[PDB]
Amino acid sequence: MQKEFRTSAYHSRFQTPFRRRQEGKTDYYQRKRLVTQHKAKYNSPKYRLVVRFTNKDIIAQIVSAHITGDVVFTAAYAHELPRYGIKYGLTNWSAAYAVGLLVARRALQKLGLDETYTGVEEVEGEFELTEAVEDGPRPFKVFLDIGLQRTTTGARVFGVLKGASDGGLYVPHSPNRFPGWDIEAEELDAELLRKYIFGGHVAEYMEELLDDDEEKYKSIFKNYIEEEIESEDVEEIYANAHEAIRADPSFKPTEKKFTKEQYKAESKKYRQQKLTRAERQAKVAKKIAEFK
Amino acid sequence: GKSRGYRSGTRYAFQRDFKKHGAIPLSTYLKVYKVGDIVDIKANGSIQKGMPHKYYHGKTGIVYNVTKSSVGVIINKVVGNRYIEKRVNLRVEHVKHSACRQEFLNRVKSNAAKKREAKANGETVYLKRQAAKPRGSRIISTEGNIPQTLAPVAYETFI
Amino acid sequence: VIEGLRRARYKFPGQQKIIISKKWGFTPLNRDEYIAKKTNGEVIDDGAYVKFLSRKGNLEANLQQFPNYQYS
Amino acid sequence: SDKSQNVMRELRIEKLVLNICVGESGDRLTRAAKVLEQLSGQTPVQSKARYTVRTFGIRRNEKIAVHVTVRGPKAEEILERGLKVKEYQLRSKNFSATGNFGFGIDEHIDLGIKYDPSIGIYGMDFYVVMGRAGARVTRRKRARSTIGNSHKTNKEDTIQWFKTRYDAEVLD
RNA sequence: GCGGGGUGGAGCAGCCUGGUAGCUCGUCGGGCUCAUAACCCGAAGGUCGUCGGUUCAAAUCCGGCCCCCGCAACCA
RNA sequence: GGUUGCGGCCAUAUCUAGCAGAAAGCACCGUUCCCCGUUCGAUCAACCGUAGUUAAGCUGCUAAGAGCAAUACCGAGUAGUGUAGUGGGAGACCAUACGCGAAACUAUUGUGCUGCAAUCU
RNA sequence: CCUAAGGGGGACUCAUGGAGAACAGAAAUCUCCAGUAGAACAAAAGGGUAAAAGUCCCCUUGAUUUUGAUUUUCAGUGUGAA
RNA sequence: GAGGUAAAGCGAAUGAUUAGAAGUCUUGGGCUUAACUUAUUCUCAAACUUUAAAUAUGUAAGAAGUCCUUGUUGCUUAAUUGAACGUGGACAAUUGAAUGAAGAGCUUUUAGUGGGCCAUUUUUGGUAAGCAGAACUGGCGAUGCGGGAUGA
Ligand SMILES: CN[C@@H]1[C@@H](O)[C@@H](O[C@@H]2[C@@H](O)[C@H](O[C@H]3O[C@H]([C@@H](C)O)[C@@H](O)[C@H](O)[C@H]3N)[C@@H](N)C[C@H]2N)OC[C@]1(C)O
Repeated sequence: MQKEFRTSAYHSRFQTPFRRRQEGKTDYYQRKRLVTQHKAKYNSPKYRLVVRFTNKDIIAQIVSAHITGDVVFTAAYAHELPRYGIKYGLTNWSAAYAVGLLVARRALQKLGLDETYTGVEEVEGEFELTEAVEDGPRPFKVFLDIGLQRTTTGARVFGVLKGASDGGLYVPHSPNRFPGWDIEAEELDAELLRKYIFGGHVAEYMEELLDDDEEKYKSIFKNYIEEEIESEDVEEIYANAHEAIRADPSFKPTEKKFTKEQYKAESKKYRQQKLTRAERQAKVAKKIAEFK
Repeated sequence: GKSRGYRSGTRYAFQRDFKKHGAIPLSTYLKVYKVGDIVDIKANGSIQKGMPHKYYHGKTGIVYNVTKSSVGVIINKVVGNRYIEKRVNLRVEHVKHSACRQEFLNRVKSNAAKKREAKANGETVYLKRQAAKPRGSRIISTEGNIPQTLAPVAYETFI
Repeated sequence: VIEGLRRARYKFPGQQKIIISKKWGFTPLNRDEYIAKKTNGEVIDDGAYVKFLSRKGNLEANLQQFPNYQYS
Repeated sequence: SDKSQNVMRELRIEKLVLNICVGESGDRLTRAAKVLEQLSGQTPVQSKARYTVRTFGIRRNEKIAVHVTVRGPKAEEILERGLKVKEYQLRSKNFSATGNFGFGIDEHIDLGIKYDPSIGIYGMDFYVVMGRAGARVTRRKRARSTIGNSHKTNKEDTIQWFKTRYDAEVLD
């Protein structure tokens, strides 16, 4: 009764979106405004802090765009954080701060701007931008790029932002999306933000859950129990981690348990190779024969 | 009454290509233009700002000015019995590099390299291009290629 | 039919020709081509017209639609 | 495993929605909003007429209906009260092609709600939305996609699940 | 080439300036009368020439088409 | 070779219908004290990675598959067209000379390639 | 003609069809699926636009100040507009 | 580089359009009658279109160039990055396609004119016109001479 829709003309005239748009990974409107440079700043690149969250990891890359594709300047991951003394909550707000700090220190060390622009060393949760030194190189400037993630006050992407800013990178931002901002009296509760930097929210949850529902506390906080880490011991974890990141931010790659050819040979055992022309033609001849 | 508005007559010239609507690929925004570059002008109908007039659609010119989001381009326009130098401000979506110039710069490099090779060898080479010359003499073998005779064919209808 | 068309010609301005086609009916096939396609099971009736065999597309539907097809 | 017996294929309620469409505003709409708030424990939302119709006495962009979406344990509680009013008896036609279904109730005090003169008696529409784990892939912002053909709900599975799980009869 | 008209059975409003179709006569039911007219109390009856369009809303505002009645068609 | 993040070109990448998928990754997945957003912790936010699952996403393979792309002693040197003549023809039009040259049609082939970084049985 | 129908940001997706839910029906509101734009964008027509240029929410006044350069019409004068 | 005319196309989008056929009757009539759906079928478009010529059209083919080193600046970069203009050094008659060039550049001043018309081709209105209106080129006007008997 109603015309069948998926016709050959519908498919023929269909215009497919950009490949990374149909995968739902790239916002090209935002990417255009983020990437395009002043034409009178000819080959000078704009740098993006790409901050991405998975269900288990935090990805922070400093990226510049080019015709053949983006080029990574430095990258940091939350799964690197065991090396600095953080083992659990690898998607905390606080792990986000640590990864931002790591990527900032790593980039400034790659640039030679370590001793200049050491950032905020005594962290108190205040809002602060990296200021330029007199008669010196200007701070490394990067722009925050959060992809498809929503701008809500308290979100972890701005935790990576805060870590990177305190690490010495100049990242323009306003404090009104940090945990601690109050929209009525528009100022920042620096105490709440500095609590969020050092895992204070998780520490409070640990204490209250231990004192109220011990069995749920047992299931949720199993790793802290087995390592014997009470709610009193979290802030020193994050402070020691920050000190360790500041002392040695160089990238260390995993010592590969297998070389590339072993990985390749072991994965080629599992890829269905396509048929050939003759094989498909023989299948058609047979399927005709059975139909007779 | 007649109508001679700014975009009159542009029904097809300013259309996007078939199945080429929508977002501009970012390569358009990553190109770098310098004063003296030679650029082709092509209006993009989806970018209403910084558009060329229909006259400059399909014209090629010299870049003379570089601003935040656009280039200034010099075009020569026949007005009566002489050319007038025109200066048009165009956002980069409406601009593209000209490929003939890249070819010519390549030839400049090749001529220099060949001249240097000859100078190191001790001789002189010719750098001017040449038009296609008439072919020289040749011998054609008939091995497995005996001349085969053709004739005009009779008329036939097929209706 | 030739005389019938001969009479209709006088109703038109200018000149017209009456041509006998080599093809089977209103089909685009020559008479021998149509007989070959018919005896090979590659045509079926569709009212006043026919449908021809396609060697493209879903093989199962092609085989069902022309059951008498002699695959060669 | 490639098996339909897998535990991520277990059917379950996504949401029950509670519709009360009265053809006007003021007292009746307020009282219907109140009955939904009492029943559901939630504040409902009012819907507007998308265009004036004089045959219905309805007028464009005017508050007419009210509804509320309930998901979780309270959804199945309200559903089981609704089916005790329906006497655990439904028809085949009640089930949509996708695998959802619903029914209606002519009086809320039949759902164990005490009569109040301040509210009166109101009918009510139920509609339960079925689903399986992984429905997020069609809901989330990033990397949104569709659902595999096997993982889709349908009328057949929804009816079988309903009869087995509620000990109820579905009349063809 | 223009101009007006087209709305209950009849003759007319309402258009303008969108949101309700009003008037007189007529028709139908009951009454008064021996009966009829007059008179008295009640009731029906125009989707607005027609096909579209716009508008949240068309008798109305915006075009095409159909019927009716008219004005202009001059200088040799 | 697999996978992820950010991409370039933007269907050889799309679409339908089946099937398969080790390792890691990704994912679904658990919870609601805290920042936050909702009629609804569904989406958005946050917390745990702890209880589970490859079922779905994702990846690959299959289809005389649709679409798309490419090719050609395919059609066709056809249609059209620049130049020429005191060429032909009542004319509409047509041929010839020196040049350019389609589309539909037909048949066959293919079905993403790739940059930077990280990681993996 | 418009204090938004101007500016910025955000979230969402439109016409239409199919299948379902008391009164409820062709048309009320509620649900899911399909949906390349078949909608919408003040007004003619053409062009343009889908994580938007459409719909809805939040904040606003860049519809401001100074005076040059340029494009169209063109005498390369004026006006209008950009 | 640009273009959307000619041609082409419509079992490709929009719009127009002839004929059956198989379904659907859950949708309205009288086994039908129309509608609907599917695969087909005949024919079209100045104000339709995926495709798409020929002719015509933009630009380049160096000395005001190329390469090396490093000067200026209040602009620009995270920068010792660039941008623009340079010093010093090198590359010589093939200084970077063809053919031509009673030479190239520059200025002032002023006449007449501002009714046109014809031909091939493209083309609009009109039944058409030695009619009316456009496009490119050549002409007549302004021009005799040989030919077309005669004739812008
Ligand atoms: C193939 N396209 C052709 C195009 O080339 C051109 O054809 C001309 C043709 O018309 C000329 O012919 C024309 O001119 C002559 C004479 C006055 O020169 C007349 O006698 C003739 O009637 C006239 N049609 C002919 N002499 C040369 C072709 N190239 O014009 C006609 C056309 C059909 O468009």
